[PDB]
Amino acid sequence: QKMESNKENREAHLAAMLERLQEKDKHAEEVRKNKELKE
Amino acid sequence: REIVHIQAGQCGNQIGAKFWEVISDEHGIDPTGSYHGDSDLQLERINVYYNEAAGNKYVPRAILVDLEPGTMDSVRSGPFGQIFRPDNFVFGQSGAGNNWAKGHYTEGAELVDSVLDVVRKESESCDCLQGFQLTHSLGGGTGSGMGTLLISKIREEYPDRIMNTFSVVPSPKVSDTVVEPYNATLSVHQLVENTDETYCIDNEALYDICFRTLKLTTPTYGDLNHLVSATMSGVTTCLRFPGQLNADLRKLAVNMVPFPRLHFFMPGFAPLTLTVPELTQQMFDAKNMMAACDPRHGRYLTVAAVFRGRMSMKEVDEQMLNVQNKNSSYFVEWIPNNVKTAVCDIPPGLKMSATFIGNSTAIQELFKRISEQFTAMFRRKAFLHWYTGEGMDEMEFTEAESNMNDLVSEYQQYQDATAD
Amino acid sequence: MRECISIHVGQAGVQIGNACWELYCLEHGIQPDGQMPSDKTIGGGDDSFNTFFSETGAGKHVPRAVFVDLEPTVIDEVRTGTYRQLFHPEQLITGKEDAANNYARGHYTIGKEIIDLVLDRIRKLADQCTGLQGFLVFHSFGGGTGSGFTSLLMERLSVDYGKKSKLEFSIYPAPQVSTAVVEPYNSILTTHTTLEHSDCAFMVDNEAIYDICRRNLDIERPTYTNLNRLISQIVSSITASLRFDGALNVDLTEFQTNLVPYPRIHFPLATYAPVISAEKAYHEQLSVAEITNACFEPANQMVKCDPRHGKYMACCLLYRGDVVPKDVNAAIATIKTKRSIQFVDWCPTGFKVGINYQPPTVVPGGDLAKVQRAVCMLSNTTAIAEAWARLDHKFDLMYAKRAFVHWYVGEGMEEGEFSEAREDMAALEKDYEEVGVDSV
Ligand SMILES: CNCCC(=O)N(C)[C@@H](C)C(=O)O[C@H]1CC(=O)N(C)c2cc(cc(OC)c2Cl)C/C(C)=C/C=C/[C@@H](OC)[C@@]2(O)C[C@H](OC(=O)N2)[C@@H](C)[C@@H]2O[C@@]12C
Ligand SMILES: Nc1nc2c(ncn2[C@@H]2O[C@H](COP(=O)(O)OP(=O)(O)OP(=O)(O)O)[C@@H](O)[C@H]2O)c(=O)[nH]1
Ligand SMILES: Nc1nc2c(ncn2[C@@H]2O[C@H](COP(=O)(O)OP(=O)(O)O)[C@@H](O)[C@H]2O)c(=O)[nH]1
Ligand SMILES: [Ca+2]
Ligand SMILES: [Mg+2]
Ligand SMILES: [Mg+2]
Repeated sequence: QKMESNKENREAHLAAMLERLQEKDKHAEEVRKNKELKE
Repeated sequence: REIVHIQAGQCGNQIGAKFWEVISDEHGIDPTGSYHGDSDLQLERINVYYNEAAGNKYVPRAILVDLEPGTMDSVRSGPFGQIFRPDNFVFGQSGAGNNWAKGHYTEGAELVDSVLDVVRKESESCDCLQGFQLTHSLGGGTGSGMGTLLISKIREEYPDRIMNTFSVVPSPKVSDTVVEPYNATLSVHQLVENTDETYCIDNEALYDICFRTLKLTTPTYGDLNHLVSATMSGVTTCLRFPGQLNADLRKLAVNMVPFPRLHFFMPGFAPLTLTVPELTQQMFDAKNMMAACDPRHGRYLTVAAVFRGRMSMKEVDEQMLNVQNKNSSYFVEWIPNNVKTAVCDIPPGLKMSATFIGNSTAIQELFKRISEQFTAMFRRKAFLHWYTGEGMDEMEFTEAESNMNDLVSEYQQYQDATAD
Repeated sequence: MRECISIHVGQAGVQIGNACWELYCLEHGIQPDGQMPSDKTIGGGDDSFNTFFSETGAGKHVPRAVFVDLEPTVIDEVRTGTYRQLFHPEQLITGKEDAANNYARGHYTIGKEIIDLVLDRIRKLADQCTGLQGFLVFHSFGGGTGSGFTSLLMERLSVDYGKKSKLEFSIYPAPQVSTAVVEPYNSILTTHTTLEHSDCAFMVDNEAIYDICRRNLDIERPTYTNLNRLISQIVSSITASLRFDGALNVDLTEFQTNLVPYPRIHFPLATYAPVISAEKAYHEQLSVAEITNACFEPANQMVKCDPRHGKYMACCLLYRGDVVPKDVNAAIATIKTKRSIQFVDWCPTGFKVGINYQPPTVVPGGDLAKVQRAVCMLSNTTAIAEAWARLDHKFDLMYAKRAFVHWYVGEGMEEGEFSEAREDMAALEKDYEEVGVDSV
């Protein structure tokens, strides 16, 4: 039970870190697109 | 084991090159990468920073990055310039013109993929990568904007590794480029979320040390970087030489970072160019800090002290206990035993030296000073069109300011906190 | 028959194991190559030293020992050092990345990757035993591997060996030689998870050993080498009853019957004498009465606490060298009339005595004088709970602000494990108060 609970929790900590980093790459696409449609 | 070093932009590459010159001399590595030293202690942990090549050559695990070729041509011509791996030079032609948005979103995004190709090549041949250290300034466009983009991309591919920065904070006393506070605030917003440990190297403090203490009427970048290279040698001693304490990046982070966002360290050095009592008093003196913060204006969460040279370990222990006992008000009572001491036998042209790493709530003085200069410009939207021109919205400046003001509040919260 | 397997975990466990095995080789006349000329039975036997040493057909005496660390640099010094030929390579187990002073990394993230291999190597030692008695586990409380990997291993050994005895030698943290701010977290987490899996634990306070080295051996600034030589003498006194024969010799298991009144109350206080420099020992012979008297001086204890302010539940004296029962009994009678020795009302007051005739040995280049007689006192005193109270207080200061807790949560741990571990320590502190109250 402890090693399963631990594996789950660690994987959820990392998945959320990657979700935050993927939203930055999403926001960066939006900024480079905003520059294009300004010109 | 292995650390991968990245140096980004003009400042990053200038302080980066001095770092490699200084630690190559300490490890007995010459400019052709040959070992000509006199001690086994020099080679025991050489693999932390150097790769071994054909013919017992040592090659820095170093990647050199800029959007402008000029500074990297001068590195290649610098004394240790031939020691770097030629394929580890990654440069564009455009430049960033001190514009964070060009470094982070437009010019830098074009170059970042070829930097990651080199990072991946260095990372893949590591027995067991500890993580990364980046040297950069926060006041320009490449080191600031592209530096923080690289951190975000490296973290996406190596999320379980430690990310460490040597981050040079801007001052009106050294550059008269007026958008530096914008670039520094936008950079701090990235560093708060995406680094584990940041050494705050304040150009304000380096200028004041060169002027007031070392009596240099007209400090150059050369004079500033002499202080930076001595500090950087000091704070990496425990990573590079056999030893007990903070001997790898994760162990340092676990000793120094009680809350994930409060990872901005005030480095110190003594003597500024000596008995153990004098080293100890000087390394804790406001005048010896590489961040323009008075430690008596806050409290220490955590401290690492590193003594270098042949000296009495008994005298070092007694003096380190003396400073804590006599200054007990400036160490939070709810982190017991929060000051750790290392002694390394190899000194840096000195018989003895002390390097100080502090996680002090007084670091809020550095962020408040940047925040004041940011607001003075941002309230009149001065020069914003250079940033909106690259696709950024005003709201991203508002968010960066709020997050840096939140960081200040958080240092203040732990400063006021009490055990009872 | 009656084999004991030693398991040395992490830097402290490994460096203390190096000092213990060096000393056992010198005590039994075993050379660094494993040869023992005095042993006439080649390739096996059931002599008392065979509890700790197996024998190859080539006459090599091999420690019944596994060394485990999650990084290689400490065990690499055993692999290339003076005693490199003593150990088969498969007894020396290393990973690539350590637990970074984090219990959660030692128990879960890094530890899970090597635990099946370690149990494999331990099984290989167990399979060569005709009557395995149990395990001796050496570790720090403070390190990530010493704390978290040891907890994992002790849990897995309870599963694979059921109720086989597990004894610990546990290094309790001191600020003079500590390497991590989070040692109190690691200490409480491992004490909580290990407590149901351990039969008997000897705590060694680095601060008590540090002070004994400074005060009694005149070492200005003790190193691990200084501390470990002294610790090895105390460990050797405790295991001497398993490794030597003699008429007056009393097996450690028989002392354990007296030392553990309730399963949780299993932390004996060790006190060792004499600890004396060669310069002070010269023409000063310490008698049975002097070394016995020195066992009731708090300054000679392995854990800092004051037994004069608690109650005894047991007192055992393990003598080695030139000691006869007459001199012991006169020493004890004198001490009873003079010292603050108060037993709980439910325990008999008799001191239990063992004598092993083989005198103490010292390691060349050591700080300790070679003496004709020595003693280790093992007492079960309520005063040992002071050591828990000190660690619990440091835990509470940091945990009230959740200082450093994100390093544990990042590795998959929950806050609930912290509060559960701390509650178990509160209940332990309370158990030590209760056993000291008089019967109604
Ligand atoms: C007037 N001695 C020249 C000063 C100089 O060369 N500097 C410091 C330049 C490079 C500079 O950074 O100008 C900044 C402003 C500044 O610090 N000062 C001293 C300045 C500089 C100028 C006029 C000024 O008004 C009197 C002032 Cl106050 C002169 C101007 C507009 C230079 C613009 C250069 C752009 O390159 C094509 C830039 O580098 C600017 C860049 O965007 C970019 O993408 N690239 C944006 C973000 C920079 O915000 C700015 C504007
Ligand atoms: N007596 C003694 N204490 C030691 C020794 N080595 C380390 N310690 C203590 O043990 C604690 C640190 O744990 P270590 O054993 O170094 O750590 P580890 O088990 O290797 O764990 P990680 O390095 O975090 O993977 C501190 O309290 C140290 O003072 C040693 O040789 N002797
Ligand atoms: N201490 C120090 N600061 C520098 C150096 N070079 C540039 N800076 C500072 O860096 C900031 C500008 O960033 P720079 O590295 O020049 O821009 P980039 O090349 O776009 O990253 C300013 O605050 C400068 O004062 C240097 O060699 N040493
Ligand atoms: Ca035999
Ligand atoms: Mg520049
Ligand atoms: Mg270790």
